[PDB]
Amino acid sequence: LVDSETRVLVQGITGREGSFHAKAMLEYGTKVVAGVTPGKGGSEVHGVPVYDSVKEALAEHPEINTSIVFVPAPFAPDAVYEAVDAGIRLVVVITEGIPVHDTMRFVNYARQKGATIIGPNCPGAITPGQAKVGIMPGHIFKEGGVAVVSRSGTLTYEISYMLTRQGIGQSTVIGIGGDPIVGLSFTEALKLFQEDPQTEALVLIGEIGGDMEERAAEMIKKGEFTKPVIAYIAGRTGTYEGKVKALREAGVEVAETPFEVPELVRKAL
Repeated sequence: LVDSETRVLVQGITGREGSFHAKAMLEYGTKVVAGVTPGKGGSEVHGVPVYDSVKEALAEHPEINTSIVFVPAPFAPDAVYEAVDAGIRLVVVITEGIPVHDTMRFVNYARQKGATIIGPNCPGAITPGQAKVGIMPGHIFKEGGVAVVSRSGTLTYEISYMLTRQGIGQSTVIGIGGDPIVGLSFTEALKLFQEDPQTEALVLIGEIGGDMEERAAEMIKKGEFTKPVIAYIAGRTGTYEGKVKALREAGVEVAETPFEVPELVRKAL
Protein backbone atom coordinates (compact mmCIF):
# COMPACT_ATOMS: atom_id res chain seq x y z
CA LEU A 1 0.00 0.00 0.00
CA VAL A 2 3.08 2.20 0.53
CA ASP A 3 5.93 2.60 -2.00
CA SER A 4 7.73 4.93 -4.42
CA GLU A 5 4.45 5.95 -6.07
CA THR A 6 3.06 7.20 -2.77
CA ARG A 7 2.03 10.87 -2.96
CA VAL A 8 1.07 12.17 0.48
CA LEU A 9 -1.36 14.88 1.58
CA VAL A 10 -0.96 15.80 5.26
CA GLN A 11 -4.19 16.88 6.96
CA GLY A 12 -3.33 19.06 9.96
CA ILE A 13 0.08 20.02 8.60
CA THR A 14 0.49 23.38 10.37
CA GLY A 15 0.07 21.66 13.72
CA ARG A 16 2.90 20.50 15.97
CA GLU A 17 2.73 16.85 14.91
CA GLY A 18 1.59 17.49 11.36
CA SER A 19 4.56 19.79 10.64
CA PHE A 20 7.12 17.61 12.43
CA HIS A 21 6.16 14.44 10.60
CA ALA A 22 5.71 16.17 7.27
CA LYS A 23 9.37 17.10 7.68
CA ALA A 24 10.43 13.66 8.90
CA MET A 25 8.63 12.01 6.00
CA LEU A 26 10.30 14.33 3.48
CA GLU A 27 13.75 13.66 4.96
CA TYR A 28 13.05 9.92 4.70
CA GLY A 29 12.24 10.22 1.02
CA THR A 30 8.44 10.20 1.12
CA LYS A 31 6.86 12.50 -1.47
CA VAL A 32 4.76 14.83 0.67
CA VAL A 33 3.19 17.09 -1.96
CA ALA A 34 0.69 19.14 0.05
CA GLY A 35 -1.09 19.74 3.33
CA VAL A 36 -4.45 20.95 4.59
CA THR A 37 -5.41 23.20 7.51
CA PRO A 38 -8.59 25.30 7.23
CA GLY A 39 -7.64 28.96 7.36
CA LYS A 40 -3.97 28.45 6.48
CA GLY A 41 -4.43 28.14 2.73
CA GLY A 42 -1.68 29.85 0.77
CA SER A 43 0.85 29.23 3.53
CA GLU A 44 3.72 26.76 3.47
CA VAL A 45 5.25 24.31 5.95
CA HIS A 46 8.82 23.08 5.37
CA GLY A 47 8.33 23.78 1.66
CA VAL A 48 5.00 21.95 1.49
CA PRO A 49 2.09 24.04 0.14
CA VAL A 50 -0.90 24.40 2.47
CA TYR A 51 -4.55 24.47 1.38
CA ASP A 52 -7.79 25.30 3.21
CA SER A 53 -9.35 22.03 1.99
CA VAL A 54 -8.54 18.63 0.52
CA LYS A 55 -10.49 19.58 -2.61
CA GLU A 56 -8.20 22.56 -3.30
CA ALA A 57 -5.07 20.53 -2.58
CA LEU A 58 -6.15 17.94 -5.18
CA ALA A 59 -7.01 20.58 -7.79
CA GLU A 60 -3.41 21.80 -7.64
CA HIS A 61 -1.92 18.33 -6.97
CA PRO A 62 -3.99 15.57 -8.60
CA GLU A 63 -1.23 12.96 -8.13
CA ILE A 64 -2.12 12.76 -4.41
CA ASN A 65 -3.18 9.20 -3.57
CA THR A 66 -2.59 9.06 0.17
CA SER A 67 -3.55 11.13 3.17
CA ILE A 68 -2.29 11.06 6.76
CA VAL A 69 -4.37 12.64 9.52
CA PHE A 70 -2.75 14.64 12.37
CA VAL A 71 -5.93 16.34 13.50
CA PRO A 72 -7.21 16.48 17.09
CA ALA A 73 -9.91 13.89 17.84
CA PRO A 74 -12.91 16.22 17.67
CA PHE A 75 -11.97 17.05 14.07
CA ALA A 76 -10.51 13.73 12.97
CA PRO A 77 -13.77 12.19 11.72
CA ASP A 78 -14.48 15.21 9.50
CA ALA A 79 -10.94 15.05 8.12
CA VAL A 80 -11.55 11.41 7.19
CA TYR A 81 -14.84 12.21 5.42
CA GLU A 82 -13.26 15.09 3.52
CA ALA A 83 -10.44 12.82 2.22
CA VAL A 84 -12.66 9.88 1.26
CA ASP A 85 -15.20 12.16 -0.47
CA ALA A 86 -12.33 13.65 -2.45
CA GLY A 87 -11.48 10.21 -3.84
CA ILE A 88 -8.36 9.50 -1.76
CA ARG A 89 -8.04 5.70 -1.46
CA LEU A 90 -5.67 5.35 1.49
CA VAL A 91 -6.16 7.36 4.66
CA VAL A 92 -3.82 6.94 7.63
CA VAL A 93 -5.30 8.13 10.90
CA ILE A 94 -2.74 8.67 13.63
CA THR A 95 -5.22 10.40 15.90
CA GLU A 96 -5.88 8.73 19.24
CA GLY A 97 -8.92 9.30 21.48
CA ILE A 98 -11.71 9.20 18.87
CA PRO A 99 -15.02 7.93 20.31
CA VAL A 100 -15.51 4.34 19.08
CA HIS A 101 -18.93 5.02 17.52
CA ASP A 102 -17.44 7.82 15.45
CA THR A 103 -14.68 5.53 14.18
CA MET A 104 -17.22 2.80 13.44
CA ARG A 105 -19.07 5.36 11.34
CA PHE A 106 -16.20 6.67 9.23
CA VAL A 107 -14.65 3.23 8.76
CA ASN A 108 -17.95 1.83 7.46
CA TYR A 109 -18.32 4.85 5.20
CA ALA A 110 -14.77 4.34 3.90
CA ARG A 111 -15.46 0.66 3.23
CA GLN A 112 -18.66 1.69 1.42
CA LYS A 113 -16.73 4.10 -0.82
CA GLY A 114 -13.81 1.79 -1.61
CA ALA A 115 -11.28 3.59 0.60
CA THR A 116 -8.79 1.98 2.95
CA ILE A 117 -8.34 3.29 6.48
CA ILE A 118 -5.23 2.54 8.52
CA GLY A 119 -5.92 3.32 12.16
CA PRO A 120 -7.11 5.21 14.12
CA ASN A 121 -4.68 5.40 17.07
CA CYS A 122 -1.80 3.97 15.01
CA PRO A 123 1.75 4.86 13.90
CA GLY A 124 1.06 4.42 10.18
CA ALA A 125 2.93 2.30 7.64
CA ILE A 126 6.44 2.07 6.29
CA THR A 127 8.15 0.22 3.45
CA PRO A 128 11.82 0.44 4.52
CA GLY A 129 13.96 2.15 1.92
CA GLN A 130 10.98 3.27 -0.16
CA ALA A 131 8.42 5.38 1.71
CA LYS A 132 6.98 6.15 5.11
CA VAL A 133 3.42 7.30 5.78
CA GLY A 134 3.45 7.47 9.54
CA ILE A 135 5.35 8.55 12.64
CA MET A 136 7.95 5.80 13.07
CA PRO A 137 11.67 6.73 13.04
CA GLY A 138 13.19 5.27 9.90
CA HIS A 139 16.46 4.11 11.49
CA ILE A 140 15.00 1.11 13.33
CA PHE A 141 13.81 -0.51 10.09
CA LYS A 142 15.64 -2.29 7.27
CA GLU A 143 14.64 -3.23 3.70
CA GLY A 144 13.78 -6.93 3.51
CA GLY A 145 11.18 -9.68 3.12
CA VAL A 146 9.33 -9.89 6.45
CA ALA A 147 5.93 -8.19 6.73
CA VAL A 148 4.86 -6.85 10.13
CA VAL A 149 1.24 -6.06 11.07
CA SER A 150 0.51 -4.85 14.59
CA ARG A 151 -2.21 -3.58 16.92
CA SER A 152 0.54 -2.34 19.26
CA GLY A 153 2.62 0.70 18.40
CA THR A 154 5.36 0.04 20.96
CA LEU A 155 5.73 -3.62 20.00
CA THR A 156 5.89 -2.58 16.33
CA TYR A 157 9.00 -0.53 17.14
CA GLU A 158 10.59 -3.03 19.52
CA ILE A 159 10.05 -6.11 17.35
CA SER A 160 10.99 -4.36 14.09
CA TYR A 161 14.18 -3.03 15.69
CA MET A 162 15.05 -6.52 16.98
CA LEU A 163 14.63 -7.95 13.48
CA THR A 164 16.81 -5.20 12.04
CA ARG A 165 19.63 -5.83 14.53
CA GLN A 166 19.65 -9.46 13.39
CA GLY A 167 19.86 -8.36 9.77
CA ILE A 168 16.28 -9.36 9.08
CA GLY A 169 14.70 -6.61 7.01
CA GLN A 170 11.02 -5.88 6.54
CA SER A 171 8.89 -5.51 3.38
CA THR A 172 6.12 -3.30 4.72
CA VAL A 173 5.41 -2.62 8.40
CA ILE A 174 1.87 -1.61 9.29
CA GLY A 175 0.59 -0.48 12.67
CA ILE A 176 -3.16 -1.02 12.26
CA GLY A 177 -4.17 0.71 15.48
CA GLY A 178 -4.95 -0.03 19.10
CA ASP A 179 -8.60 1.11 19.25
CA PRO A 180 -11.63 -1.21 19.74
CA ILE A 181 -12.41 -0.60 16.08
CA VAL A 182 -9.85 0.09 13.36
CA GLY A 183 -9.79 0.04 9.57
CA LEU A 184 -7.46 -2.46 7.92
CA SER A 185 -7.59 -5.79 9.78
CA PHE A 186 -5.18 -8.69 10.18
CA THR A 187 -7.09 -10.84 7.68
CA GLU A 188 -7.19 -8.03 5.09
CA ALA A 189 -3.50 -7.35 5.75
CA LEU A 190 -2.78 -11.07 5.29
CA LYS A 191 -4.68 -11.00 1.99
CA LEU A 192 -2.52 -8.11 0.76
CA PHE A 193 0.76 -9.71 1.84
CA GLN A 194 -0.10 -13.10 0.36
CA GLU A 195 0.09 -11.44 -3.07
CA ASP A 196 3.19 -9.35 -2.26
CA PRO A 197 6.25 -10.78 -4.05
CA GLN A 198 8.63 -9.00 -1.65
CA THR A 199 7.12 -10.72 1.39
CA GLU A 200 8.50 -14.13 2.42
CA ALA A 201 7.14 -14.26 5.96
CA LEU A 202 4.85 -12.26 8.20
CA VAL A 203 4.90 -11.25 11.86
CA LEU A 204 1.49 -10.73 13.49
CA ILE A 205 1.46 -8.68 16.67
CA GLY A 206 -1.82 -8.80 18.54
CA GLU A 207 -3.26 -8.49 22.02
CA ILE A 208 -6.40 -9.06 24.08
CA GLY A 209 -9.76 -7.74 22.90
CA GLY A 210 -11.76 -8.15 19.72
CA ASP A 211 -11.78 -11.24 17.52
CA MET A 212 -9.41 -9.98 14.83
CA GLU A 213 -6.62 -12.41 15.76
CA GLU A 214 -9.09 -15.30 15.81
CA ARG A 215 -10.44 -14.40 12.38
CA ALA A 216 -6.90 -14.28 11.02
CA ALA A 217 -6.12 -17.78 12.28
CA GLU A 218 -9.43 -18.77 10.68
CA MET A 219 -8.50 -17.37 7.27
CA ILE A 220 -5.05 -18.98 7.49
CA LYS A 221 -6.56 -22.39 8.34
CA LYS A 222 -8.62 -22.03 5.16
CA GLY A 223 -5.35 -21.75 3.24
CA GLU A 224 -5.93 -18.10 2.31
CA PHE A 225 -2.37 -17.25 3.42
CA THR A 226 0.34 -19.80 2.69
CA LYS A 227 3.56 -18.05 3.73
CA PRO A 228 5.06 -18.60 7.21
CA VAL A 229 3.44 -16.68 10.07
CA ILE A 230 5.12 -15.79 13.36
CA ALA A 231 2.88 -14.17 15.95
CA TYR A 232 3.05 -12.55 19.36
CA ILE A 233 0.12 -11.70 21.61
CA ALA A 234 0.54 -9.17 24.41
CA GLY A 235 -1.44 -9.56 27.64
CA ARG A 236 0.19 -12.69 29.08
CA THR A 237 -12.70 -15.01 21.87
CA GLY A 238 -10.90 -11.85 22.93
CA THR A 239 -8.78 -13.65 25.54
CA TYR A 240 -5.02 -14.06 25.39
CA GLU A 241 -5.41 -17.82 25.80
CA GLY A 242 -8.09 -18.14 23.13
CA LYS A 243 -6.07 -16.13 20.62
CA VAL A 244 -2.85 -18.08 21.14
CA LYS A 245 -4.60 -21.47 20.98
CA ALA A 246 -6.44 -20.31 17.87
CA LEU A 247 -3.34 -19.18 15.97
CA ARG A 248 -1.42 -22.29 16.97
CA GLU A 249 -4.09 -24.70 15.73
CA ALA A 250 -3.84 -22.76 12.47
CA GLY A 251 -0.16 -23.57 12.12
CA VAL A 252 1.21 -20.28 13.39
CA GLU A 253 4.44 -20.16 15.39
CA VAL A 254 3.47 -18.15 18.45
CA ALA A 255 6.29 -16.48 20.36
CA GLU A 256 6.23 -16.54 24.16
CA THR A 257 8.25 -13.34 24.31
CA PRO A 258 9.00 -10.57 21.78
CA PHE A 259 12.67 -11.56 22.03
CA GLU A 260 11.75 -14.95 20.54
CA VAL A 261 10.30 -13.53 17.34
CA PRO A 262 13.58 -13.02 15.45
CA GLU A 263 14.64 -16.66 15.80
CA LEU A 264 11.16 -17.88 14.89
CA VAL A 265 11.41 -15.77 11.72
CA ARG A 266 14.98 -16.77 10.85
CA LYS A 267 13.98 -20.44 10.81
CA ALA A 268 10.76 -19.93 8.88
CA LEU A 269 12.89 -18.16 6.28
